[PDB]
Amino acid sequence: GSPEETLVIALYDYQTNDPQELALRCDEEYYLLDSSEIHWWRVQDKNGHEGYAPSSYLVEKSPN
Repeated sequence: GSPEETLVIALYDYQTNDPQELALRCDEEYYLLDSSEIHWWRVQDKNGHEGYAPSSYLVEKSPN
């Protein structure tokens, strides 16, 4: 139970001002797309919104 794609949780409320970054909410989670990364982790909201998200300000939820 861990197909490349997974979910993440934003530790802190990180608000952005660009369509490249995705607005994050504390306690909220998102759909992880690019995890192999080295640069910026892509995330997608259940609302169809996507953007970059600091991997440092979140943690892998990993479904059991």
